[PDB]
Amino acid sequence: RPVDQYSNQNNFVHDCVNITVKQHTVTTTTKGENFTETDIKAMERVVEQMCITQYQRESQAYYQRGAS
Repeated sequence: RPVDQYSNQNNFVHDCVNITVKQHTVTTTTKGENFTETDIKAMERVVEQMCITQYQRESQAYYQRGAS
């Protein structure tokens, strides 16, 4: 089952949330390059949930532990 997104949870959070931080910061940089730790910390909050949401999505996808 390719839902290892839950299985590797701790490593997933570190790695995925980082790359999603990159994602969100990138878009928020191209929005006119403003962001600022205010926006960026706020970004990372949504970002950790961004990858964690997708990780919940994986678990629900197979219904490994599930997610609802």
